[PDB]
Amino acid sequence: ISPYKDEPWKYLESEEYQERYGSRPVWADYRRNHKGGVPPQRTRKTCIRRNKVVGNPCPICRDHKLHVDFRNVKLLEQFVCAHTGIIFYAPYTGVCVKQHKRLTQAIQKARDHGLLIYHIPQVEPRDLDFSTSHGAVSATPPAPTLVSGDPWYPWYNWKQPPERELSRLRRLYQGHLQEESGPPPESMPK
Amino acid sequence: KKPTFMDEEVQSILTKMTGLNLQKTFKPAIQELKPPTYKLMTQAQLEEATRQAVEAAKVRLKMPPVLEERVPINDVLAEDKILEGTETTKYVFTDISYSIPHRERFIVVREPSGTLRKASWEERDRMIQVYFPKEGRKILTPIIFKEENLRTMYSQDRHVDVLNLCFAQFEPDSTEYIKVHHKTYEDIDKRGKYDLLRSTRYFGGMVWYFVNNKKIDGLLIDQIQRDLIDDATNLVQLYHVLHPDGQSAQGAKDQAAEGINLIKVFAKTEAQKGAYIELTLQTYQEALSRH
Amino acid sequence: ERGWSGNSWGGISLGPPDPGPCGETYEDFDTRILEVRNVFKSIRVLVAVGNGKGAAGFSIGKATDRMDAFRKAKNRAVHHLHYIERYEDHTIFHDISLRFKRTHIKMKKQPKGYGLRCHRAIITICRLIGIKDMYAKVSGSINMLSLTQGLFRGLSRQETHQQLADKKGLHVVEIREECGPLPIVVASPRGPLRKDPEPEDEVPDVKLDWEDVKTAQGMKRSVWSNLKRAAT
Amino acid sequence: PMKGRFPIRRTLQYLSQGNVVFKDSVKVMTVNYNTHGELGEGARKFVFFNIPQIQYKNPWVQIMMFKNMTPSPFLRFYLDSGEQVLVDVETKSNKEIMEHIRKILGKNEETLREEEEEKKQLSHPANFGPRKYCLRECICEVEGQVPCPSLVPLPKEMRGKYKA
Amino acid sequence: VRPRLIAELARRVRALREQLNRPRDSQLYAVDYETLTRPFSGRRLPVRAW
Amino acid sequence: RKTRHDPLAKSKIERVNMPPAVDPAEFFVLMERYQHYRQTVRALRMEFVSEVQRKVHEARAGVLAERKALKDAAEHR
Amino acid sequence: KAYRGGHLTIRLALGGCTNRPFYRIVAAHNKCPRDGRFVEQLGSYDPLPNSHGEKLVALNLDRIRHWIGCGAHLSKPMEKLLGLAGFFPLHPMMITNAERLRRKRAREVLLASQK
Amino acid sequence: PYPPLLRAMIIAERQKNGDTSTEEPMLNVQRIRMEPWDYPAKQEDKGRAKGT
Amino acid sequence: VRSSVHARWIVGKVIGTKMQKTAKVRVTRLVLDPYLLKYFNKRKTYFAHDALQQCTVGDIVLLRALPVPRAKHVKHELAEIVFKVGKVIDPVTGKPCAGTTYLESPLSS
RNA sequence: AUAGGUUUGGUCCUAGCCUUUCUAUUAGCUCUUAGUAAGAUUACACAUGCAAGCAUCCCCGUUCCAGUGAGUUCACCCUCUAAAUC
Ligand code: FES
Ligand SMILES: [K+]
Ligand SMILES: [K+]
Ligand SMILES: [Mg+2]
Ligand SMILES: [Mg+2]
Ligand SMILES: [Mg+2]
Ligand SMILES: [Mg+2]
Ligand SMILES: [Mg+2]
Ligand SMILES: [Zn+2]
Repeated sequence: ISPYKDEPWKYLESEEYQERYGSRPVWADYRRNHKGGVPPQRTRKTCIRRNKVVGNPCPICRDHKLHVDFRNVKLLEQFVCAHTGIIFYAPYTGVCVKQHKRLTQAIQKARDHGLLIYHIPQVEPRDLDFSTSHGAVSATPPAPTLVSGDPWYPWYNWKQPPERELSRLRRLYQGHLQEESGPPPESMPK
Repeated sequence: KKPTFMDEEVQSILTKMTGLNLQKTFKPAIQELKPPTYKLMTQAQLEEATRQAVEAAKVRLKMPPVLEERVPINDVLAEDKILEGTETTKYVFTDISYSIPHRERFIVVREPSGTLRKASWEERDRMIQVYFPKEGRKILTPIIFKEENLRTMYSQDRHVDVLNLCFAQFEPDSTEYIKVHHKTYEDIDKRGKYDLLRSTRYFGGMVWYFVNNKKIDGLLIDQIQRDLIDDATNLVQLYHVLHPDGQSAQGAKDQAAEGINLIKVFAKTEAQKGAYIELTLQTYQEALSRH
Repeated sequence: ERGWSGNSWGGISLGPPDPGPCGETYEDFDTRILEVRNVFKSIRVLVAVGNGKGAAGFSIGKATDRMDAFRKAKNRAVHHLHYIERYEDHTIFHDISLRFKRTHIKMKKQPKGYGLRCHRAIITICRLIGIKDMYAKVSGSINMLSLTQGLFRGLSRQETHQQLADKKGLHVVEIREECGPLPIVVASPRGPLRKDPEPEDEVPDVKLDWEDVKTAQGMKRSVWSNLKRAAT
Repeated sequence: PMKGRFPIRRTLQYLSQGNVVFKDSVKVMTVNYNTHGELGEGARKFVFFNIPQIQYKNPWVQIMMFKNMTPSPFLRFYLDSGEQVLVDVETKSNKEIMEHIRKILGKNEETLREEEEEKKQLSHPANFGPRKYCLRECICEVEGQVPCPSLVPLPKEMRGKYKA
Repeated sequence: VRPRLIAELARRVRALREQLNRPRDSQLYAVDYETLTRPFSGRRLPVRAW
Repeated sequence: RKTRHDPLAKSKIERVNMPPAVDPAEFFVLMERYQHYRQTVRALRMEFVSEVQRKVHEARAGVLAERKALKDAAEHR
Repeated sequence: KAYRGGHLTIRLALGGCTNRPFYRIVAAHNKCPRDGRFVEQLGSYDPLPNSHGEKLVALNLDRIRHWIGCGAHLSKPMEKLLGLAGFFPLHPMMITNAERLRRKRAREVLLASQK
Repeated sequence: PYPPLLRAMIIAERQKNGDTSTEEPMLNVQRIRMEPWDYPAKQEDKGRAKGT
Repeated sequence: VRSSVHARWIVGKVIGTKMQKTAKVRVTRLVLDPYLLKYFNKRKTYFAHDALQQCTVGDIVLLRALPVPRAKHVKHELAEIVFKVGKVIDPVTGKPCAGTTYLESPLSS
């Protein structure tokens, strides 16, 4: 149980944090246990599995007072390069994959909320010409059928065939006839 | 006629008023870094390099045009009532022919009612971003442009970052662009942070807004306090040109005011806080005499 | 804390050097073990000391008891300090290629935040010196004493920007991509400025290293390069 | 280290630093130069430094060399029409030779810019396909569109298993 | 490439057989009126023709 | 799919495809609609064909192409 | 490849994933596989509504006109799409299907009234 | 009439090229003669069943 | 569209004249080694129609593609002789020369 | 490769072998749910059922799609020019 869960950043300005870490990042003294001189290229999935911590928890998981929240800006700054603004990959600080994903999401949210500083470049305009006189962005002259309330083409509308042609079709397709259809409803029934 | 923002004379005044600080224009960027290179130079070569940097800064500080808000697009191409009720969602058709300006590009909508109409400005911008993606722009509006996040950005004095984001996201003549730029200018005016925009390409637009809205008192005060008297006088002249029928311009003509006299005439005629303008000018003159 | 390996003496800190008979204290200096060897019995130790502000040295101590060897090496090291010049107090002034006996060292100046991507002994020595951003490649025989000697020789024989400006009598102007075309004058001669420009060498006759060019062109295919590693 | 004097010549950066892109008429370059004699020094340097760049930018043009056949160095260009262009390079520097040949038979910057713009048209940003040819594989990579089911499962109502 | 002569031989003999076995209209367009099938091919005519 | 040399399935040797039933009014209206639609589409198609041919003409023997060629020749001379 | 006859046709090539279809409008030889070799990509079509409740169709109108003028045919779904865009007349079968749907809904309403 | 989008594009092209004509664009079909589907075709071009 | 022969204009050295009215010419091109990024000479033999039989072994000649091949391997015809073996005329000054020395001075004219 | 281990009474050099990293197949032991992607070792032999019709007769199609990797510079560019679409 943390008293800082509601308001995480206070923990970083509390004295206890100052004795524990001082001015150095919370991951400075971590060293990962592995075979060989070349580490594995991915960190462990999660240091907390079914509410049980591993023997060597990562910088975020060892200290339940450290809360990964987009408002905890001073903590998130410790996981971003101050010279390039790039989020460190997980092996760099040893954070587990789960906490690395959470930190990435928190950093992106803090940047989107304007709480975390990042380089915003100056870009050129999209359009060389800003005129809005073309017919694509203006009013096209209405067509006569549109103003008259008529369909664009006359054959869009149903026209009842003359009875002679219908009898001709009935002779041609005798024995394979469906019930004759009348004109459709004027508008779509609901 | 009344001068436009892009007039050569207005452009020259605003260019000189903006200034050119090479250190601020070419401040180090926080980005992926590479090892620097080194060159041995004489004094002449160093001066040539400095002039080339000044030219690059002039290109960088080119002002965005100030445009009027675009009129909404409400145009119907056809109404095929037969299609009414046969579809539940609208169709958006974008013409993606490469060699067409985006403002001449036909983008239409077939609604469930059967109406074939022209796409609105917001739909046009969204579709252009979808099919011709521009670096820095997002299809969905970023939340940074909400009131609270803009207030946070202003609290951090990141007005130039806000304007750069606005330029990247919105078109110059869109409602959102105008609203965000106006809010930034009002914040700068209310907390007197004009120096944030000096040596950038947004200073001219800020000055143009202040002049057309007749609130140049704060900027004039800042320029006097910063000993930029030429800038203050040019601001008064530009104000007179944009408002040639105002009592300030008539007073200047009557009194044959020139130089600081223009500022005094403006302070007595059309200044919301002319008393403080007079006080600051008097202090500046005393300091100049003492120095 | 452990060293380079669980059972290895290398990399382990020995604490500050003892107060010397001269009467000086060395509380700001840190000591690191670079090698411990059995001499056939006695013990020979190679240690390095450094204050993290450019002053650093190394020494060998021989004794029957290991702790006595540590003390001898540390005390002798503090009295044989090199001063290492650092560009902006984070890296070296230029690329340094050297050969000491059969060991080759290629060191590259790097921007801030790059880190120490170097042989582990080089990482230890650089941390003692105060270099924070550098690349280093060791080739030939990997002999620890030769590595230390060559490293210190090369780092002590680097020419600063001010030295180059005084030698050539010209402004040393730095160009950074993140700063655009702005020219940053990093050094100016104390004496007069030459008015004749440097010969614009159309093609310099420099000795290039095949590995660097191969890396530049994308023909390097090593599965071991650019591997994710812990912060150093 | 890299073998030979001036190894920088054998780097693609140097090879692409060339600025001579010949018009379609040029088919052959014959280069007559003298190994000894100060007046031909630039010509010799032209052979040493700039021929690799010229060939790199013009892979289909036949470049051939001739040594100590004439008292003076010169370049000869054979065009598709059968015309021959002779350029005396004696007393000239190699940079001057480059500038001269660029001026007389090299495509101007404007034509190269139109060629680059024509190239830009082939890779239409709207087209969807393999990353080798297109910016995006699928419309599901566009924000606001229905995402890939590999990453975000579709609602049960949109899946044939629970519609059948 | 080893020339393929059997292919040419097969093509020529097949062409010859075709030109010397051209069916006549009486065979091609005969019909069985009980089953409404072409005896030449065995294919049935469409229902709407029956 | 099957080839011409694959035997017919025994399950469908006695299968006769029966024609669908016809609604006379819809059938007649649909025939007229297809006639009008196809006339319109063929007109549009020949306009597109003529546009393509005209673009080829103006790309080969057009005035602008001729002037560009003359400019190139003049610069070469 | 060489085919015996055939022609170019502008059609819809299906990509995407299971339960998430997406179409590329391509001019291709009619004998080629559906999602195989094509001459040019003339646009795209997302049949699933997006977060704005829109179906997105991109049409390279210039190139579509070029290929129709070069003798390319059109598949029926492509013709219906072009009719919806207003580039062609509404296809006869869109109109007929609309009328059939109107009649079916009218029958359902009459059933409701009868009950 | 032209289809709605084609009509709009034609009018836009005219207006961009400076023309202010209000005459509706029209598609000519007197040259397209609707030939009935049951009109006799060319028996000379038709094929013949192959012997087998 | 003027010829079916790929190589239209090529300069080479005559290495054979043992045929009737046909010269065997050696053509060198520069090919970039993909690994070393150095240019090396690649040689190709061409047959050029010499109606007048004016070629001598060692002279530099220019060949123009025929409209169509006149034989299996004869696809080009001698447009001119760039450098006659041992009888070179300096193109720059127009004077006969022997190697790098003038046989007759330019000032003689 | 940022390298490491291993020859000797001992030091230095050279040199092989191996370790550390990332994939794929198979095997041992162990495995809960959901979405997606991919899926004989064998050009060895195959029971069985399907994979080509359409259409007022003529014609058209079954020469495509689908499969495999046995053989192996028939694939790309230019010239010329049939068949096919318009
Ligand atoms: S790749 Fe687009 S839906 Fe899967
Ligand atoms: K048929
Ligand atoms: K094979
Ligand atoms: Mg251990
Ligand atoms: Mg070894
Ligand atoms: Mg299959
Ligand atoms: Mg196939
Ligand atoms: Mg033909
Ligand atoms: Zn963890």
